[PDB]
Amino acid sequence: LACFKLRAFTDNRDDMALGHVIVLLQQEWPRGENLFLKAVNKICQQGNFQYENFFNYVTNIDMLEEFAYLRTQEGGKIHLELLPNQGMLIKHHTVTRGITKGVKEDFRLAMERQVSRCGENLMVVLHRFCINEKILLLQTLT
Amino acid sequence: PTVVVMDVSLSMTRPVSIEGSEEYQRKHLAAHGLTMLFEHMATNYKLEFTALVVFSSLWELMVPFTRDYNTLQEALSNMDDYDKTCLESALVGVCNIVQQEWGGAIPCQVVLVTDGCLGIGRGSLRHSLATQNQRSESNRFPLPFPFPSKLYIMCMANLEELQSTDSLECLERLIDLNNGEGQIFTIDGPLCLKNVQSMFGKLIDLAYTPFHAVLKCGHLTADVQVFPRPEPFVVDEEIDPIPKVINTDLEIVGFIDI
Repeated sequence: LACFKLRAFTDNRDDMALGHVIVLLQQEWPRGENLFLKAVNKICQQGNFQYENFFNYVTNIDMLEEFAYLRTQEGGKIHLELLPNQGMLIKHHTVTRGITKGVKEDFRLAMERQVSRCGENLMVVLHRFCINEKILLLQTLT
Repeated sequence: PTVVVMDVSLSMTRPVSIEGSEEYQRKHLAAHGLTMLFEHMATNYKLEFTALVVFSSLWELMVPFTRDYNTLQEALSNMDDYDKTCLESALVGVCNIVQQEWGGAIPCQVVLVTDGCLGIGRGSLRHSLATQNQRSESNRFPLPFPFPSKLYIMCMANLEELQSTDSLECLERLIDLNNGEGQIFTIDGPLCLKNVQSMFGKLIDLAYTPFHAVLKCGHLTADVQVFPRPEPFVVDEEIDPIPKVINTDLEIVGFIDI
């Protein structure tokens, strides 16, 4: 969580860092809402956010709630990508009707799925997201 | 009439703490159960129409004057999301749509329906909605609307979460600016739809009691029986006023020009 906060709060606007910072706010919330607020406000209208490991890795309500609130007029009133593998799909998920209002519906559907999949606890979701990151960043530890 | 505020908001498209009520989306929870927006009219206020509209920023209303709670359930289930989030504005729009659809002069009862979890800063919805302490040139604003209704923002969660999100604080400030539009947020913990139903259950103010009574008028062939309780008025306070009951009897005495 400290590493995610360092990567997100810095001058960079990494989609992985923002998703991790929002997801790492599942450990401390609503007491530790500062990290979630910074992740939500920083990536409210990011646009160029190459992310493909946020839909399944994040299972807490807050992570999807930040994106859902950003989709409204209280989070910049802009379009965003919320489909699975959105970073790679951006070539085929360009600006359309589904990226502003349909994106909000997709975020609602993802939140509904997380509610249905609420059996995955904070520890289980954290372990699964760490495993997915380790698979992705196995040769990118540097 | 009836007023229903279906929170079709992008902010109101996520769970409260961990998961939704009926283990699914807000639409599933709405289908499973609802607030007192329709139960009171179904039980007591029978002569009332409802405008099933799901809207945040614009009057996306398709339901005309009708008492069908199925349409309200479908609209609430259809309140997926939108491009706005503002509780007071949603309440104002719901009241306006209900007045324009169910009846202009028919009273209704609207409430605030939004998530409000935007965060204090550049996107706070209370700043752009609670605007009443200035603008003397435009004092004749939409607030208060031309209909008796107390917009209430629901609150059933922890005190720390309610204070951090500034839900209860903004609701109380809006109530104070609107002079009582909203009950005291005396609720905490994992509470079901009881505080919301209590705050939205004030739409049954025009009920009636289908009872009967009798009277005795001696041994005449033309008697009389008292009617139900009348409407109280300022005539004689005496010790204290109270609602009337079934009167014992009257007496037919006197004869004057018709």
